[PDB]
Amino acid sequence: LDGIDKAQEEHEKYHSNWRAMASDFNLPPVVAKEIVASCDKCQLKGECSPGIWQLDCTHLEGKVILVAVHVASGYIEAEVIPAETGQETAYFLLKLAGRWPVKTVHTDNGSNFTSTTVKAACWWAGIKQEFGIPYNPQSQGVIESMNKELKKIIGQVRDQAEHLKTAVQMAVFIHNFKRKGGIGGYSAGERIVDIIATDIQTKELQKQITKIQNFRVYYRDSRDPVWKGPAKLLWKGEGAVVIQDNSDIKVVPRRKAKIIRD
Amino acid sequence: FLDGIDKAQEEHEKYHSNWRAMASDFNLPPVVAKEIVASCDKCQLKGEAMHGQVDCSPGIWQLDCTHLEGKVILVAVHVASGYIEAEVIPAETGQETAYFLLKLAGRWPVKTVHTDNGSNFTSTTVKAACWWAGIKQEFGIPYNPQSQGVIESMNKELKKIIGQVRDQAEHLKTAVQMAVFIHNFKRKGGIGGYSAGERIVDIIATDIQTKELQKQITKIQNFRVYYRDSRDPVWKGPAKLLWKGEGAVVIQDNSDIKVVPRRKAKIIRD
Amino acid sequence: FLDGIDKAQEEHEKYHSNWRAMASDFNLPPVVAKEIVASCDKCQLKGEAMHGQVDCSPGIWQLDCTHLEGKVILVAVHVASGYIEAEVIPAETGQETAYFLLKLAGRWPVKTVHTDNGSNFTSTTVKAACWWAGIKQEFGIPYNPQSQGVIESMNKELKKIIGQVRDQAEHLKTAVQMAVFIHNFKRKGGIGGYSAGERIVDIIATDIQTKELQKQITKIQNFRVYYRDSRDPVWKGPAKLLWKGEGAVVIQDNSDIKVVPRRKAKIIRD
Amino acid sequence: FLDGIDKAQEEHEKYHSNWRAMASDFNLPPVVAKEIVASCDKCQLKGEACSPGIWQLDCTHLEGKVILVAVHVASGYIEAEVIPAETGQETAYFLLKLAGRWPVKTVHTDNGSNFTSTTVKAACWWAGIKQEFGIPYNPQSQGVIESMNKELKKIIGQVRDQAEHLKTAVQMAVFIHNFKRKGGIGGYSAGERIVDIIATDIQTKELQKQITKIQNFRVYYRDSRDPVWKGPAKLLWKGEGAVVIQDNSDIKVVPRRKAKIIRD
Amino acid sequence: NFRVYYRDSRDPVWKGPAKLLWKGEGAVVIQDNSDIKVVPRRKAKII
Amino acid sequence: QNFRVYYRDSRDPVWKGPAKLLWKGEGAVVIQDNSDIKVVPRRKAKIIRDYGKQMA
Amino acid sequence: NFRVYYRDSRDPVWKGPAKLLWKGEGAVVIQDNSDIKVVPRRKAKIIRD
Amino acid sequence: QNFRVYYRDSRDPVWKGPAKLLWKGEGAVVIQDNSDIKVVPRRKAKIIRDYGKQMA
DNA sequence: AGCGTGGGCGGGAAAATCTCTAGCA
DNA sequence: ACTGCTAGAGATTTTCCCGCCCACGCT
DNA sequence: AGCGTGGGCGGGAAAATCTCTAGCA
DNA sequence: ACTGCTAGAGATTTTCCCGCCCACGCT
Ligand SMILES: C[C@@H]1CCO[C@H]2Cn3cc(C(=O)NCc4ccc(F)cc4F)c(=O)c(O)c3C(=O)N12
Ligand SMILES: C[C@@H]1CCO[C@H]2Cn3cc(C(=O)NCc4ccc(F)cc4F)c(=O)c(O)c3C(=O)N12
Ligand SMILES: [Mg+2]
Ligand SMILES: [Mg+2]
Ligand SMILES: [Mg+2]
Ligand SMILES: [Mg+2]
Repeated sequence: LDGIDKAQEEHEKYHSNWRAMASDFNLPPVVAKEIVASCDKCQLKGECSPGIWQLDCTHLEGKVILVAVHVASGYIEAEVIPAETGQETAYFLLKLAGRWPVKTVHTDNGSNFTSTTVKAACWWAGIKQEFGIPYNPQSQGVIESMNKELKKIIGQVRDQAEHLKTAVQMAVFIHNFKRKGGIGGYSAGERIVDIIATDIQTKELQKQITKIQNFRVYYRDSRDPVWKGPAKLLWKGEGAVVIQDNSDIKVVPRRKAKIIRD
Repeated sequence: FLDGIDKAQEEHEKYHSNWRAMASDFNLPPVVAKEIVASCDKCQLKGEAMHGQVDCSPGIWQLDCTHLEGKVILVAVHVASGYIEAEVIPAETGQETAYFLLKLAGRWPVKTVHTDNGSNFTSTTVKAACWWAGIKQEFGIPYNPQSQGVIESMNKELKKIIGQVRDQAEHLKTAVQMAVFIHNFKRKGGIGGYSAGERIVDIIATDIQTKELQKQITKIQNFRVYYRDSRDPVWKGPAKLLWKGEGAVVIQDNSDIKVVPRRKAKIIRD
Repeated sequence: FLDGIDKAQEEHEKYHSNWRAMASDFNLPPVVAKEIVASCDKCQLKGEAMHGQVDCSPGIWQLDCTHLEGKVILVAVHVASGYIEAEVIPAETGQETAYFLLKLAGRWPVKTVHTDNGSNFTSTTVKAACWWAGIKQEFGIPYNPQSQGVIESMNKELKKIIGQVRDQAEHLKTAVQMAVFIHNFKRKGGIGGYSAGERIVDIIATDIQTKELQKQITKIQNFRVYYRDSRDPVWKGPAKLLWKGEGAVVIQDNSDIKVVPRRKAKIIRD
Repeated sequence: FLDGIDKAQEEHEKYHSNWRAMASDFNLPPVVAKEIVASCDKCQLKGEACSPGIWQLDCTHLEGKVILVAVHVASGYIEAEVIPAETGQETAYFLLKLAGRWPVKTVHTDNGSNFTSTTVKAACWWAGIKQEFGIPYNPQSQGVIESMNKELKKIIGQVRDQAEHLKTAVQMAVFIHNFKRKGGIGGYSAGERIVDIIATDIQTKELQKQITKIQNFRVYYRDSRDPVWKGPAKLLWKGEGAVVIQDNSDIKVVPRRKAKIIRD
Repeated sequence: NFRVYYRDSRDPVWKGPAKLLWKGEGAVVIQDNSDIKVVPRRKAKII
Repeated sequence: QNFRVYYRDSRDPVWKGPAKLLWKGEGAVVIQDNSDIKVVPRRKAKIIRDYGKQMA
Repeated sequence: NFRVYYRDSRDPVWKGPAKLLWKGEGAVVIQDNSDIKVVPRRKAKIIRD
Repeated sequence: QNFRVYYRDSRDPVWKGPAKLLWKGEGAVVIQDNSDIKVVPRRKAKIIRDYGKQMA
């Protein structure tokens, strides 16, 4: 656990973030997040939030296909809708919220997507919504070309099924799996689970550190009763707790430490 | 054998006696009493007391149709995690269930289905669809609802939740969607405190991240183990080492996932 | 009141979350989590898990009607022994049940009956007959077959044995009499290898031996214990000595069956 | 304990008290009491041919209605049954009732038309019942059967105003004779003596049941101050350090290490 | 003074709250508003 | 006046014993398993004598 | 080489005997006379011989 | 090589763990609780990585 | 150095208990 | 004021026995 | 004899597990 | 060739904490 000092030179020189110094120096993640928090130059904004989802419409063969996009992984699905009304979109958005943790819905302000039903369902859900604004404008053409590629997949597999929506399900299955490539030749699942798992990791470390920042450490040093503190606890160790008073990383014995309860 | 043994024979003929009664009244060893209870074929007992094991591999997915308010509800559950989806069906016909399964496989890494012998799950349409998607179809013991007990308990659970949240929404499918969302994200506890959404993420992510890791390891690592086992002095091998122990290593010789102590083994570089 | 606590309140209003859910998502102590689970009166749960106690005193007798092949069979069982008597009834009418009960009391020391709330066991003829014989009546929870289930288990046993010996006799009630005879005398095991016929001998014989020995020994033995309790130097008494212990006697002072040590006690001759 | 044997033997010599008295008084095992009551000369009474299943059977037709009355004569218990028609099937049914509740071993009846059908023979063959016809086991209680039936008729004469139907009053009356006719040496009602006789019968037949397996067995024995293996003696009581046996006629105790038990 | 909720037997729903009157080790008698009913401990719950 | 009492305790449907009886009344029974002096209600009691007591 | 008897599904009566074909940890396939059937272990019982 | 496996054995109604994995194929997985080599088939396996490892 | 006996040991029978389940409408 | 319970099947633990054989007493 | 710390203890909160049950038609 | 199981409630054990106080370490 002696990597605490050589993580600091790494984020000073190369400024690699908390994951690299967490995995390399084999540390607890909180000390990596606090060293990259000590970066006076490098920092990352949030809203990043990987719950980004794009909505898009089409009306193919006189039948409505509503297309959702996980923008963070490039995952896309779509569903067949009989009539263009707000209740159908409320049902579909509750479907997406039920399976995946949707928090960001980018769409337009069209008549087919602006009823009060989806507003009531979104108040029941609690989702930040976007209307015409790209979170970042790179994938805006990627969404369009991906929908065109899905129409090409429909043009392939309409002989693979009799009904429309059966071929639609076959096509979204195929784009979930049979379209590969990237750095690993991966399926869409093998990227979307890597997208969603690190989100759970980051929010779990966030909620882990929410409780500790209320708490304080009053500690004394070795060979002296100088009761210093209140330091911030980072990693409560088995014999050596990890704290910091002002800027010094401190491994301190538990007998030499003392914990304020709130 | 004795005259008391033949009288026990007559007593089992007339009354279907217990083994302990015949062993008492004629001073019999218990084995012949057990044989005479086993003798008369009208004296047949109530079977065994041990439940079977429902298979927990991540590639399996349970489905069942259930009924509520006169409507048929299709529920599917990942067996390893209890990630649940449920929906209303128009009619209990196999084509709509095949569409349901195609949605399931299109959204999830589904390899094996495991349902009962209901009428909806026995069409030719689900056979054509599972052959189209390459699904391992499997059915249960023909009238035992125990092998489906995970998804039957989850049918209990979601209907209990529907009992809580039927009031907020008007129609059935609305509150059904609300309920399945509530269970798949908000219901916390169980294995690691998580809801089943985080649990199935853990399952498939660790599945891929471990199997590609061992696939990368086994193409680099290759060591061949001879071994002289116990009760013999021959040095049998070579074997593929699965993992090196500290006092006993684990190998596979030809088919057996076995453990040999390191003093009884011999690891060759190639 | 933290902001996330009222947010957890709105969360349970929308979803009825777990206590562990609000404990995780808002860093809450579990007491307020259990409070907010207890808050929503639509969030009401499956209740408590412990089984009650069916009485085991020799004066009580279970009775119920059961039904088989369109015929109503009245079965009574002694609780502490499992001695069984059963008959075909003409019709499910309380006068015939009173006749069966009077046969039961005329053949057996029956003090208290214990049935469900069936129609036959609620007629005024049964109450007149049990007041004539001086029987204490008692009925159970109006929809719980559990407290009255020790007899239903014997009904299962009885119809299982009827399945064994229905082929021997032509008529139904003939084979029924054969079956109840087989169970009362031939089926051995249970507590000490006994059939129930010698167990009901054993229970009643110990009852009409032990309390008479006790009555003839309490008229002779009469010793009065003044005892100093713990945390108290006062010598309280007198108490009726139940039995002299080796380091702690047992007494009853006013109503309390106390195990008081002999150093803390004082046994006066009278 | 092991020196109470001779002082029980002199009691059975001078006074000839049976095995129950010497068993309970001297706090002995019951098997040495049974062997001492067996070893007497004039204390060897007759066999079984005692019976607790002494059941007299008698029909009557009161008010032109059939009442079959059975008596447990061995301890004076009586019951009865209202019967619609005079046939053998009714008697077979009631005799199977009595055999089902109580261990009916012996039945004493007459050779009348009512009690002598082949269905009764099939029933008692299915139960295994010794049957008598007109013969008393002892002719003492033969008048007691008649006076008990007349006493029950007097009880009916009391309590026919206690009920409306015949068989209801019959059940009330047999209840009353089961309890409301006290007396004897200890004021017992009616069933306390009969459950005493049934409990004692169960105890002595289970002790017979205990000893009937031991008589196959042998125990070759030696003693202290002797490696000689005499015998094979007969085992009385399997002990913890000292075992009670008999070689020829002496009731002895022997250390368990000095024993060798043939298991058949 | 304890709130009680209960499942009435031969039913799947639940009712309550209500007032205990006399607790027993298998079943408790209850006033709901004027409903004096005794209920098993496997089909209820005391707060 | 040593006797055999089979009995159970609350919240457990397994009967235990055989304890020796030490005192009996009408509602409360004092029994003794090995060294405990247990007080058992009458509706939980089982009071017997083995016929195989004649070995002990 | 053992007989088996079985409780049929949704029934209280028992039948048999049948010859074992493949024993499983929850359920066994067997042949009665021409009935190649599988049956759970809680709903059946093998004879020791 | 540092993961955690929940598992159970036959004829037992409870899940156990966490063991550490030692080797995996597809059909059979070997795991290690304290010193054992549990050769658990895939139908009884439960292979995760709990996110409370940040303290461990 | 033969000869004669004993003590625990294991193999096994078997005996007591524990655990667990169908099923009662 | 009331209240699940009970007969059977392996499964497992415990315990005589036996024979025996290796360890130890007699000519 | 004042004064200044220490160690376990108990009282209690609270946290992990046992276990056990309704219920899935 | 196949296979009961899963969420919740006390109940019970177990484990930090704290305060404290009695037991000890210094002016
Ligand atoms: C017409 C009376 C009026 C009152 O209510 C009904 C309904 N009832 C139902 C069952 C029953 O379900 N037995 C199976 C069982 C299931 C579970 C358990 F723990 C115990 C069990 F016995 C009976 O046995 C029974 O006698 C009656 C009855 O008599 N009545
Ligand atoms: C028409 C198909 C054809 C095959 O047979 C029927 C009958 N059946 C019966 C139950 C049932 O008894 N559920 C309660 C339950 C009881 C005990 C248990 F261990 C598990 C449990 F779920 C079902 O759930 C179910 O789905 C069916 C079904 O689908 N079918
Ligand atoms: Mg089903
Ligand atoms: Mg179902
Ligand atoms: Mg009933
Ligand atoms: Mg019933």
